[PDB]
Amino acid sequence: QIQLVQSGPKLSKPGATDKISCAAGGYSFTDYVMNWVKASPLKGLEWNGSINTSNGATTYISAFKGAGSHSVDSSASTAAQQLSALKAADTAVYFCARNFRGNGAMDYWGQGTSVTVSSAKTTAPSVYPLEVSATGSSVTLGCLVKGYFPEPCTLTWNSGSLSSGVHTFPAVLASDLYTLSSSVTVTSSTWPSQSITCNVAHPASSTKVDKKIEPA
Amino acid sequence: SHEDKNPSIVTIFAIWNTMMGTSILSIPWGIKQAGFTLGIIIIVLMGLLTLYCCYRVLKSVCKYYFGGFGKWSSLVFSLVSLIGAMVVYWVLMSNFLFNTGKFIFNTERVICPYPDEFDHWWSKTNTIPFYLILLLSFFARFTFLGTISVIYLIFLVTYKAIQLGFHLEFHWFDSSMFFVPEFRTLFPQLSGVLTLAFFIHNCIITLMKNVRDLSLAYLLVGLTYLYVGVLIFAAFPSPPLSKECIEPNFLDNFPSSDILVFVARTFLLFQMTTVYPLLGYLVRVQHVFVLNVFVVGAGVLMARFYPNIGSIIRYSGALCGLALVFVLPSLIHMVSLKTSTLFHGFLILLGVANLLGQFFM
Amino acid sequence: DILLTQSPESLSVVVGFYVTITSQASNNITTYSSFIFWYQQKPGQAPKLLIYDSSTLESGIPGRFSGSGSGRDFSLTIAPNQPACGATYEDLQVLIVVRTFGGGTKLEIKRADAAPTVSIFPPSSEQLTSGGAEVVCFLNNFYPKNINVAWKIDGGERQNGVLNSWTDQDSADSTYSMSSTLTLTKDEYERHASYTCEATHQTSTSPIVKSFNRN
Repeated sequence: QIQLVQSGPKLSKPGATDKISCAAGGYSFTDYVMNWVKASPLKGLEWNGSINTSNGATTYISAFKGAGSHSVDSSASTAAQQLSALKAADTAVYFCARNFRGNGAMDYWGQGTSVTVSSAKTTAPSVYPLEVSATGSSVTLGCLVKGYFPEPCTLTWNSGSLSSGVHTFPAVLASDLYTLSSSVTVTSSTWPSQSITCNVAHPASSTKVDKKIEPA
Repeated sequence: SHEDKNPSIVTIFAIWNTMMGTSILSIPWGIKQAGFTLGIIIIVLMGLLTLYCCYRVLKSVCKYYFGGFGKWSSLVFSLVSLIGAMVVYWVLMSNFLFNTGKFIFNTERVICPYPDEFDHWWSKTNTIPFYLILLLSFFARFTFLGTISVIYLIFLVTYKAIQLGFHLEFHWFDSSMFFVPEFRTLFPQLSGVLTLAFFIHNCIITLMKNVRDLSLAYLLVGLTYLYVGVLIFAAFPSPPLSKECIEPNFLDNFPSSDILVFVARTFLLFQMTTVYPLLGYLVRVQHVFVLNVFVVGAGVLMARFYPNIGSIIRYSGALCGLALVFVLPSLIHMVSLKTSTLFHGFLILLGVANLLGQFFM
Repeated sequence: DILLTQSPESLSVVVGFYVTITSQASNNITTYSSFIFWYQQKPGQAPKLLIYDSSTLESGIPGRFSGSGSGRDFSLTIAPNQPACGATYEDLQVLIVVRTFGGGTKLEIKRADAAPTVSIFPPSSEQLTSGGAEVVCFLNNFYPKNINVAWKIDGGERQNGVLNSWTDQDSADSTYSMSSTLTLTKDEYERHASYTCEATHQTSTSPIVKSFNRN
C-alpha cells in the first residue's frame, strides 16, 4: 500500500524557515523519484524541484532556486524540503509526489502541508453552540467557532458518529482571526432526545473543547 | 569471440572480430558509472595500457620463471576468463531468447526496467537441450554470424541515435535528476569491464603467429568500443528519462518488442549459440562430464539468482587481468632483464587497485 | 519553458453527459511517446492521476475517463458524467527540465434545481455573557451556486458585519451550502428585536424568510 505522509501545518513568521517531511511506506524508496509541488489560491499548480534518491541528484525549477532545498534520508525513507526566508506569497499548500522515470507520471501523492506565512500570533477559539430557535419535520442545529489562528481546526459532531447531514463551512479571515461554522440536520425524532456535541480541536493552541447543543 | 601466413589486413580484421561480440553491450553503462568525461579518459588509457601488456605477451606455456606456482597460476586465471565467459553467455542467451520468443508470440521506446500468463522466462528450458553439446569441435564453422551480429548491431545503434540524439548537458561534479556528474566515484567499475573487453593475451601468441598489426588492431577495436559507448550515452533521452537508467546490457534499455533490436537479438542469439561449446573443449583441454556439466550448471544458476552483466564482467575481468594482463607480463619482462622498474611496478599497482577498487562500493 | 493552455476555464456538464477538457502545448511534449498527463483534484484533497502518457488509464480509474492527443493538442473526456466528478482537473508535462501544469478546469455538475433549507440561529448565551452576539444563518443543500442573503435588523437592511462562507459542490448531492454570520455587539443586539434572514434564489420569486424576535 503506497503511502506518503507529510508534516503538519506550519505557521512560520515572515523571514523564517521550515522543513517539510514526507515519510514513504509501501515501496522500495530508491526505485522511484520524489518530486514536490505547490498549490496557491484555488487554481495555480507549480512544479518545484525534485530528487532522484539513488544518486542524490536534485533538479529545481529556476523560479524556486534559492527558496526550495531538496534532501532525502535513505534510511528513514523520507524526503524533506526546506523553504527559506518566506513572504506572504509563499502561503500555499505543498504536495509531495512520486515518479518512476518516464513510464508514468506522479502516481501517488502526499496529504499536503499547508504553510501559513504570517506574524499574527496563535489565538485559541471560542466555541458557541447554535441552539435551534416551533419544530415540525427535521431540525438542523449548528455550531459557531469564532476567533482562532492558524487555520488547522478540526470539528466533529458526536465524536464522528454523526457523519451524515453535516456541512462544515470553510473558514474566513476577519481582522486576523478566523471563523468557522458547521451545521447538522437531523430528525425531530432524534433531537433533543439524544446527545449532540460540537467537538472543536485547535492543535496549534493545544485546545480541545466540546460544546453540547441545548434548547436554551 | 570475447577474449580468445596473414597479410596484415586479415590479421587486424581477425583480432577485431575475435574481441568483438557481446562484450560491446556493457560499454554505455560503464561510462555512466564513471561519469562522461572521466569515462572517455579511462577508455583511452585502458586501451593504451592493455596494448602495452599485449605487446609484452608477444615479446615472451611460458612461466618457467616461476614454475609450479607459475604454471598453475597462469591456468587458474586463464580458467577465470573462460568459465566466467561461459556464464555471461548463459545469461545473455536467456534474455535474447526470452525477447526473441516473446516477440514471435503474435516498438520505438526506451525503458528504465524495474529491477528484480506467459512462463517464457526460463534459463532451465535451455540447459536440458544445451549441455551435451560441449561433451563433443565443428561449431567454428559459424564464425560469420559473429560479424553478422556485429554488423547488424552497429547498424542498429546508428539508426537509433539518428532518430533521437541531441540530449547532453555538463553538470561537472554536481548532479541533476536527469544527468550524472562528469566525474563519478564509481570510475573503477568502468576499468574492470575494460580489462575483460581488452583481453586477447591468452591467445594473442597463437593469433599473431601469422606489431604494427597489433597497434592498428587494438586501435580499431578501441575506437569501435568508443563509438557505441558515446552514442548510447548521449542519445539516451535525458530530459524525459535519466542517464542513471542505462542498463548494463543496453539492449535491455529497450522494450520486449523492438523489432530492430529483435533482429539484433535474433542475430546475436544465432551467433552466440554457435560459440559456447568451444569453451567447453577449451576449458577441459586446460574423467566424467562433471567439470563439463559444472560450467553448464554455473551458467543456469547465475541467470536465475544474480543476473547483472555489469558486476560479473567487472569482477572477472579485473581478477584474471590482475595476473594475465597486469603483473605477470610485467614480471616476465623485468626478470628477463637479467626508471623502468618504477613504471612497471606502477602497472602492477593498477592491477591491484583494479581488484580492490571493485570491492569499494 | 513549455506553456500549457487549458480550456475551458470553467465547464458545466449535465449529469450523464460528456465533458471534453482540452490542452494545448507551446512546444512538443512527445519524446518517443507523448508525455502529457491528466490529474483530478477535489477540494482540500490531494491530486489524483487519471490518464498517463496522454491516453493510458491508471489502475483503478473508471473507464468513463478517456484520453487522447499527440504533439501539441490533447483532450480529456469524461464520457458519462457523475457528481463524484465535481472537481478541478489539470494537465502536466514531464518532458522538459522545467515541468509545467495547466490553467485548471473547474467542472460543475449541473443537477436538478433545489432550494435551500434555510435555518436561523440566535446568539448563544455563552457568547452574550462574554460580550458580543452574532446571528448565524445556514442555507444548506441548494442548486445552483449563486444565492443572495439579506440580513435585516428590525426591517433595516443591515449589510455591515455580515460574513459568508460557501461549500464546494457536494460529491453526492451536487449541491451547495452557505453560512452567513451577522456579528454585532451585545449592546447593539439588544437595541433591536426583529432579526430576519431573507434569502432569494432561482427557485422562488418570493424570498424564503426565516426570522425571529429577541423575546
